[PDB]
Amino acid sequence: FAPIPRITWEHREVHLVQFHEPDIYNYSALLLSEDKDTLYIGAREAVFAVNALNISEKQHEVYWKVSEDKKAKCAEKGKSKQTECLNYIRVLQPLSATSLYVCGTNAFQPACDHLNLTSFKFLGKNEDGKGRCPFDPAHSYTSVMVDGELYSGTSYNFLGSEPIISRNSSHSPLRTEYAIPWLNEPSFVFADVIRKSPGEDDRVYFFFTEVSVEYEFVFRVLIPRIARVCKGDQGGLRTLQKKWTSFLKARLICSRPDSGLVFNVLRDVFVLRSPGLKVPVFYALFTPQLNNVGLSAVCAYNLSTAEEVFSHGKYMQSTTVEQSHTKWVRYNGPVPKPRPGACIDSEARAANYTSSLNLPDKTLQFVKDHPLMDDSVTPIDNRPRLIKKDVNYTQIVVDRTQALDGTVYDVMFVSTDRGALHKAISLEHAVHIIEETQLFQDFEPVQTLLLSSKKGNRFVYAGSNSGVVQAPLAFCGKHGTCEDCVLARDPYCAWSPPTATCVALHQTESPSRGLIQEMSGDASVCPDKSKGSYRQHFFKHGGTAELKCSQKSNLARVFWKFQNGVLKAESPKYGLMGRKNLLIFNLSEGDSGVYQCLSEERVKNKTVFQVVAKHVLEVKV
Amino acid sequence: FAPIPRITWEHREVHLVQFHEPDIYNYSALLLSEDKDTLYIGAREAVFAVNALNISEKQHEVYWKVSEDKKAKCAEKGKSKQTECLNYIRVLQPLSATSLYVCGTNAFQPACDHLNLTSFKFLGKNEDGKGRCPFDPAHSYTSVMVDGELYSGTSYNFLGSEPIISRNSSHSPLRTEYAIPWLNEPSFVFADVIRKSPGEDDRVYFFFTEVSVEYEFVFRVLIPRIARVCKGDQGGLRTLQKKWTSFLKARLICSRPDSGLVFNVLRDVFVLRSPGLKVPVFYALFTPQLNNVGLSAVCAYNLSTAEEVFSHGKYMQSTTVEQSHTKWVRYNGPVPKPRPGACIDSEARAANYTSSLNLPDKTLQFVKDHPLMDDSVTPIDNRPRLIKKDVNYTQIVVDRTQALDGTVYDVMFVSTDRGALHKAISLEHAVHIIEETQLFQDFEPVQTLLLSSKKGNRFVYAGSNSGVVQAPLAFCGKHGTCEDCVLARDPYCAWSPPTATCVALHQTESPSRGLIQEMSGDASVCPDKSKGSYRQHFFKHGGTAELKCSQKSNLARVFWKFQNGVLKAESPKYGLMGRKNLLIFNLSEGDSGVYQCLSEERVKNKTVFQVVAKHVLEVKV
Repeated sequence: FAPIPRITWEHREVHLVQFHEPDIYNYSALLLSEDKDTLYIGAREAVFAVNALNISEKQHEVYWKVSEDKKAKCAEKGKSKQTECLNYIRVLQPLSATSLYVCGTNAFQPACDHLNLTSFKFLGKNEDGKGRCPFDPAHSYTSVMVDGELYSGTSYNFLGSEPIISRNSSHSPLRTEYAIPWLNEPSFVFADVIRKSPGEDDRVYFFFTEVSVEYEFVFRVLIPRIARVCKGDQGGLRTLQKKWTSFLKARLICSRPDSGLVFNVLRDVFVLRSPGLKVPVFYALFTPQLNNVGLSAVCAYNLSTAEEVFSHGKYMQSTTVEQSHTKWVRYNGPVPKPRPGACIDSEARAANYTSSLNLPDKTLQFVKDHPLMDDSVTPIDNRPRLIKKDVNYTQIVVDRTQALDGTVYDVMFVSTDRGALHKAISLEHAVHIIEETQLFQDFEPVQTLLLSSKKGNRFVYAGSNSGVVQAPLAFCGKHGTCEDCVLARDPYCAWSPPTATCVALHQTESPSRGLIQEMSGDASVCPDKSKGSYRQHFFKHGGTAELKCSQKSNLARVFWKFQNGVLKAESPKYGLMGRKNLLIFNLSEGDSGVYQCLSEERVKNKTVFQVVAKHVLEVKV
Repeated sequence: FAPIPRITWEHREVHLVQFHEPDIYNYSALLLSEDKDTLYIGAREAVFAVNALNISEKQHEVYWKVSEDKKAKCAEKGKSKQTECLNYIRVLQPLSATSLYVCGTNAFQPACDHLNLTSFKFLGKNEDGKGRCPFDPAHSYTSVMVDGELYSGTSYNFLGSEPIISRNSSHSPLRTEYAIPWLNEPSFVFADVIRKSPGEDDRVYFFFTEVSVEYEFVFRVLIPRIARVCKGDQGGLRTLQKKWTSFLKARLICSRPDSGLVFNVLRDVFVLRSPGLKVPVFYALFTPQLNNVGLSAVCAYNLSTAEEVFSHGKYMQSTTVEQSHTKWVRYNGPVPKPRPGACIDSEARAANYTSSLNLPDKTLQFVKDHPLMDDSVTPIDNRPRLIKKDVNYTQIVVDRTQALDGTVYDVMFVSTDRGALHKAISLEHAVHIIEETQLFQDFEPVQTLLLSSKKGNRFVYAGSNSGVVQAPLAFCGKHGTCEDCVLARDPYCAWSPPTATCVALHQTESPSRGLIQEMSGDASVCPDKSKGSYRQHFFKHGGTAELKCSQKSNLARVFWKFQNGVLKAESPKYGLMGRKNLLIFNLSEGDSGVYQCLSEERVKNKTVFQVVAKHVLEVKV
């Protein structure tokens, strides 16, 4: 299991910009403008536009509240008139340069509109949102705007049942079959397009947790799924009419068998796209369904691993489906030539199959009956990237950054259900949790996370029920000396001797080749050896002394030394107010002397020692 | 989840009698004399007889070490000569008033002998213990002597690859089939007889955890089982020759579906009989196989619940789905003439079947292929009696006692893998862990737990690798005041006004109707509440004094009061020395007076206060 965060920043010690609007709650949707200078925030009954560099600066705001009349009809349906019968923004996507596509629960009457960015006024289309936005604010949903087409995953009705993954377009509107083999009580998590290159079609991936049809246990077992459809899908001609002919799904496994750890509940997914790396990586956040005392895990998957399963793996087959009971097993028979679930490609095309509409019924009937793959999509290295006890993580974003020495790091930012944010990097041999910051002082769970993209200073935006918080990717300035800046082992921070400050790389002006940084934690490379704080004390004989000492690291052991020896602070001679401060009770002349508060922190190969504080004590009389 | 132990007794504050022999280890088998007040202990290479009233007092001792010859012959087999190639006693059972049946691993060469109690010397019978005793001291095992016949559950061979439950009698020795459907890599936990009326046969029940064949998951899932055979079984004539004809098993479930908690690994079972109980109760201890960060649970089962399943439940059926892959489903077909797996009772006698040897082959073939029941044996109330976090419980014994007001409590004594004992009860829809005692100072896991049968002063004996410990059912004498005594909410303890002491309700000569006990924890009625701890303080001016405050409640919030009003141990004038003690810095004079230390505790719906310490100090000017 990962260690505890090395440093804990109280909301206080650090600078965090916050945004919220009196009497407006549930800031669950965030979207950066195309120019990246503005951040759009979808909340309950409102949408705001704020400076992406300082979200406390509100630029625009618009409301879309439910009429008292409509709120009346909604309460009649037996819903909370003060919580449920409101318009919770659920879709907030880019439509064009001048507008956004916005959908809200509209008091259990899903509706969509266009937000004119120029006037920042809703156009008032009030389109039906059934199928693209849920009815209930508690229901799960996901969606992704792909070439002007909204691909959605959510519940089709008021009860939250009738799960549906559909693309509603003017031309080819497709959807999933209302059948357990396709979707079995799924909880939607994420959806994104994997296009890149190339005549290769683009695929839209959907991620969710659903009840497994292939696993049996004491009670219903949940299982995470990675699924995808082809953007160019057109539905079948006689079969799968107006339904996907490319829908395939597979298990997404995050576990540690030797430990009997199984994280079968998917919480979030992030697609890491790197200009320098040819294949995107899916970072996924899981929690266990069984005996969850508070465990969380992060697994990373190579897209090519997922692609090989859908393109070359075996399908599962429902052998016997009735009272003898439906059993799902590996299908060993022959597979229809145009591979079921495949996107129309060179071969398919080089055989007259130009669109899904002319695919053979054999191929179409097969896919309609075998949407589940037999193989599991496994993580990179076949193990989780991070497993953490005593924390319920809710979201994850990953930033690829280069340390001073060129080494590239995939820094994971994961929030918690208590409003905090952990920053971690895998440091080959273990996971290093650089720090944790309390984003929300009310301890509201973090519901959504978003990395800033503008060229320049980088930030993370976190949304919760009480507001949005903007945080920098690092607090380098918080480290007052080279040893500390170096011991943080934070790829974003380096020491700048000329300025005598721990600086944030890439964006900094400091001595490029003169900056210091050691991802090994070997502060021995620093120029000076800070000797901590120095202070003289003059106390009244008999009285009691209290010597202050404290440091930021949670992984360092601090102790006192006096006259070349380690002080044993117990009683009634000593105290220890704050498990750091030394207390000396019967102040007699024997207590006169030099007291040192040292710290020992085991880093990579070597352990580092530091003088935190030095006190010269003189008891008078 | 249950709370933490309310009171914590150090190994030294309470008095525990201990027994151990120099150089003798692994005290895993305990047996109480049928008549005499003697406790027989089987360790590695030895068997002792000690005073059950004071186990540290040895009465007899006989040894059975393996010669250096076989020691090497065994070490020649790839086993460790100084630890594995020794004679671990595994069976210690009563044979007759003057004899004990004893079996030991005997350097990977199971052997059984008689122990003449009179002379307390072995008869050198050297019977082959293959099947009745394991080869490896690390292999699971269990057994019970029934009418002079040993029913054993363990491994049949050197490697422990072949599991077996058998009765190797002189006339009708029976064993289980060496087949997956019967036993699938089981780990044996417990075995006991359930005597039956008038005519009905006695059943011998077996408890073990095995790899489930009916469940399919990410990886192999374990499942606890309760199984039984009929004592009168004689095997089949032309089918199941020399094999049980009454072997049936079923899943033993301990879970709380509401929070996704499932404890599928069985650790121990205890049968609660008590004269005021027409039907025994099975208390079982479980831990989870999945995501186990240290979770334990106790579930109680009604014997009649299991009987219903075995006599009226549907069987499961193996189905060779596809090819080479078998799945287990519920069987709905017709069930053979006399019920497969039933004992020879009335319906069979009435059909002229007087022995398993007369059962129709159709019935015998069915039971051979259908040993698994389709229904689960579920706990009383369908939920655990206790679920505890951060603890790994190893053994359990239960004592049914009656409080002073007549209320009956099933007190659960559960040991931990760190050598401690917890005493817990079900109190007003919640679990109350009365206390925790460190039985073994070496923190050795408690391997076996035994509860002595009511005979005035009762005890619990715990055996570990390092020795055997004896503890009373309560430490009533450790509660100094009536308030302490009542607050403990221990059904064994009551306050004796006449003697001004907390006494064991059932061993005191103090008039019972005068005794004070309130399981609600309300100590209002207690006499002389001006507790006890009272201190006088002569303190110099400008000095610094620590005011000691002691209370045993791990659940209490203690605070201080000053001249009527509740003080705030807040700097710069105060400071509590690590939760408890109040320090008064710079002994001024307005600081002179009486200091009260109150302990606040929630005892039901009520919040109560107890003056834990009274301090009267005057700083001399």
